[PDB]
Amino acid sequence: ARPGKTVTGIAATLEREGKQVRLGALLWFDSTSSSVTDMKRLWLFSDNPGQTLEHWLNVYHEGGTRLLRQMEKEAIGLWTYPNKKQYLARLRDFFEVGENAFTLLNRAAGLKQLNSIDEIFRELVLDDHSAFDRAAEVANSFDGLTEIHQ
Amino acid sequence: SFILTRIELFNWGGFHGLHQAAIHQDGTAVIGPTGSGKT
Amino acid sequence: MNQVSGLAGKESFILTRIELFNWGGFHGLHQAAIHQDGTAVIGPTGSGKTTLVDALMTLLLANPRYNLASTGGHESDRDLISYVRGVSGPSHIARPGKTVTGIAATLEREGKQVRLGALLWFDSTSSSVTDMKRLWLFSDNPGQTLEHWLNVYHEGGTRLLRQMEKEAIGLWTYPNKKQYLARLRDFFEVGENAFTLLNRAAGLKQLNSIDEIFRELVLDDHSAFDRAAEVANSFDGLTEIHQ
Amino acid sequence: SQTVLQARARSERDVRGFMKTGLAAEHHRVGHLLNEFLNLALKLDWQRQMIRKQEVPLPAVGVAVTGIPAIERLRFKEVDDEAEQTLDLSNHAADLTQIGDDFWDAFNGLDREVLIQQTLQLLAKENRPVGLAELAELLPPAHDLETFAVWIGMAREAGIEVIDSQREFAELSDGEGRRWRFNLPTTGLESQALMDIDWE
Amino acid sequence: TASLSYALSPAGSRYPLFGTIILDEAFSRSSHAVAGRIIAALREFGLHAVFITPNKEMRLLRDHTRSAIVVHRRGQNSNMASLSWEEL
Amino acid sequence: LGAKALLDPRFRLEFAVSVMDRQSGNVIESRTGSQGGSGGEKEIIASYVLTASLSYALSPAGSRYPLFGTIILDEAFSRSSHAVAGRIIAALREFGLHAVFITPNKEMRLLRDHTRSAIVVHRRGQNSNMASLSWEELERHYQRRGNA
Amino acid sequence: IPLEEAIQSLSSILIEHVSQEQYDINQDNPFLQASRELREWIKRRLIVER
Ligand SMILES: Nc1ncnc2c1ncn2[C@@H]1O[C@H](COP(=O)(O)OP(=O)(O)O)[C@@H](O)[C@H]1O
Ligand SMILES: Nc1ncnc2c1ncn2[C@@H]1O[C@H](COP(=O)(O)OP(=O)(O)O)[C@@H](O)[C@H]1O
Repeated sequence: ARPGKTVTGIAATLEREGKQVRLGALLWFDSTSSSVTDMKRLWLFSDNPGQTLEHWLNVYHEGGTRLLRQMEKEAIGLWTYPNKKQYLARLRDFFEVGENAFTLLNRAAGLKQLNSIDEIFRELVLDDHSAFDRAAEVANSFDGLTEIHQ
Repeated sequence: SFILTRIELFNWGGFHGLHQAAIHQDGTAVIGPTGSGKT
Repeated sequence: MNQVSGLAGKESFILTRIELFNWGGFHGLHQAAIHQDGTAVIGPTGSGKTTLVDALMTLLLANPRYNLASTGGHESDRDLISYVRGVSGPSHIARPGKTVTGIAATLEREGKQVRLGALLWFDSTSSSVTDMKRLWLFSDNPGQTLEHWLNVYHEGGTRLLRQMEKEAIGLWTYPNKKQYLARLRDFFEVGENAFTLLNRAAGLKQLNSIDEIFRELVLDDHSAFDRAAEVANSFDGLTEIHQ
Repeated sequence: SQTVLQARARSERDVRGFMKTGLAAEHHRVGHLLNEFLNLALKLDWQRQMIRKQEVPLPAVGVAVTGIPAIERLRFKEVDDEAEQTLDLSNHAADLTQIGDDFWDAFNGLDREVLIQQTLQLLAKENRPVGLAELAELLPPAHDLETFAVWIGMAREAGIEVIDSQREFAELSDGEGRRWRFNLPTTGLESQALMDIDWE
Repeated sequence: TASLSYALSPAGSRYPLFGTIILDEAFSRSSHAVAGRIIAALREFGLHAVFITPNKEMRLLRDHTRSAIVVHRRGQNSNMASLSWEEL
Repeated sequence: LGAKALLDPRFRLEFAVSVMDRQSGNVIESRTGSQGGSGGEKEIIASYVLTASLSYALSPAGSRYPLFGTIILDEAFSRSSHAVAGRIIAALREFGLHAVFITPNKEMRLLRDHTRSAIVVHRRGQNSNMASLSWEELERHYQRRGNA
Repeated sequence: IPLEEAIQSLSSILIEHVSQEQYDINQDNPFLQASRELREWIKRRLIVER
């Protein structure tokens, strides 16, 4: 539908006892190029109710990214993260939960395979701290020492 | 606890122009024909 | 719409009947009559509908994909021995000792009835496949029924059932499953691959792309990994000689 | 303690690196030279900025000439890219009527709580077994087959006896008037066995 | 459905010699219209069909079928019942 | 399997689930070794345990209440009956979770029984439009359609 | 602490101490201040990151 120059928007919102929180994003292409790195991103985080995806898109069309970060600085209760890791760090700080929480939420959101229980745990429930690479490193060190001995 | 009631969504998926969801904090469902934009 | 269903019966044997005895949760005797035009099966979840479906596929294939609907291509939790043992998920075994389980189905093409059968029994309390004793029945005789076969088995061992087949017209029986399956395939003039595809359909579920549809659901692989292994071993012998 | 083991393995790495030095002649000469140079390097004051960025007399090899400044290689911004896209912030609202009839029919599905309440009340007032046909006549179902299933469901849930071989029939008109004839199992719904069971 | 119908038809037969097809969880992941089209395709292939459902899409099955089998379980025991309907 | 059993911690353990008597240590249930293959019970068990775990992860330490109450779910309800689906909704609410249920136009009745609002989505070719409603407005629109 | 999480939490903490006017208060960008302080404390060998 939008192969050429375009702008895309997303904005969720939640509240607890009459206080707003709003997760935002913007994704626009300056041309038809559609490679992953070509995607120009600008994440947004704001609790000020006046902020809306409509307002962000209006500001974008009026100016651009240069104006957007200026809007964040001039604005209050708003933030902008030109990268995602910082954005998600902020979000995890606000909700005071580790990344494992969100990742498990997403894993559960589409759980349809829904197989025997043992697979539910190992796959979805439990964070991963396997020890394959470390065993490989131990073997490497032992082989090097054996090389010295030989 | 915070409860999600909104989705302002623009030029995303099969959603041209602006769209808006109003999920309800009291318990909600979202429904549409196969291939309608739920997922 | 359903008028074409009768045309299918003219063109083909359509299956509408079931006789059961102590299969899974279906303890004692139970039976079902089915409409030629098509049918449905219903009930609360975890009540025995997929158990009945598996009951059907046990008669038709050497090995089905038990409860393939639940798994989605993954290994079945159940099998013939569990169903005949009345497993319920860990008293959880309804039939621990020497017991019997009978299952059968009926069909019709142009008014001509054909009934398949399977008399199962443990003569032991152990639940191994070896302890899993069985007899399979193919019938062009309408008068032969799962109740009759159950009664004959109650009279005595398999020798009474085979003797009954010899005495009975239009009946065949096979204490070896593959003979029964070969008889069924010969009757229907189609290879077992059709029944394997039917079983895949019995638990038809998700996939990820059009290519996967063909590759998994449609076709049979017969990949040549064994050929590669033997080729590699023979070439290793050749390498020995060359060295 | 794992952290220490990492350092020990790291050190064994360099031990292994220095074990293999049975160099060829030219390799051996350059190895002597490089070890001498590196020893000389340690004594420099690396932390200082100016030490690091001092030039060295190493000769230029692999030299590449580039960026020949021909004026004819110049090209200029072209403004044909100005094709504008409208900001369509309008609300692309929905149209409820366009939704298929099947959606509404599912939206009309059989409600089990109301059906349970009504059936229990009817059977309580009737204070006797009531077959499925009798219930259909006494209570015109909306989703006829849905209510048949749910009625047999309560029957089995209460353990009420059922015989499937002996039969009985009940006729009903559907939502569009077309009439149907059912074949049904003989049984009698008894109220007392039903109220004693919880339903959801 | 196409592959199964084609496989079940002996050599040169435009229609199967075994027309029954089983579908457990018939339409657990589909809408009403899609399931209707599925049954229409089955009609195109002239196959007798069996659908299983934990009380979903009763509208479609009632519109498209002519009989039902009831499944219920009390404790470790289960039993069935037979039901049918026809158009007058 | 052996490599994971050795170097992957969790595979060193077999996970089992059971159903406990509220008032006592009495236990009759076990989902381990032999899953039972129940076509409805496995689904409810998995969804329940997943909801509990997800709530625990979502709740900042100390608090028994998740801070991000929203959860997303799907046709696990379709695999579930009406009663077990109601059990699912009850458990989800009890763990402090507000939820959003997606389904392709079916199992309406129990949703209406145990949910307040709904959203409808359209497909009009290569386009989709969606509106938010309360159950009662949808019911009134159904009545309008039924009249004509 | 993962560095991004650490710096975000630090920028949150420093904001609490803007009330402590008696020592430096960042007038315009607390996040920059937190990043600078993490750099500085790495420079003093107070915190080593790997
Ligand atoms: N890769 C895709 N395949 C099919 N449809 C897609 C795809 N990408 C976007 N779409 C658009 O977005 C929608 C995605 O399908 P969707 O209806 O959300 O799945 P579901 O039926 O499970 O809810 C489609 O209706 C379509 O308009
Ligand atoms: N052969 C069996 N093996 C293991 N568990 C069984 C077996 N038969 C019945 N059960 C139990 O009895 C019920 C059978 O219902 P079932 O048809 O298998 O599930 P569904 O209707 O969802 O497909 C299940 O709740 C299951 O726990």
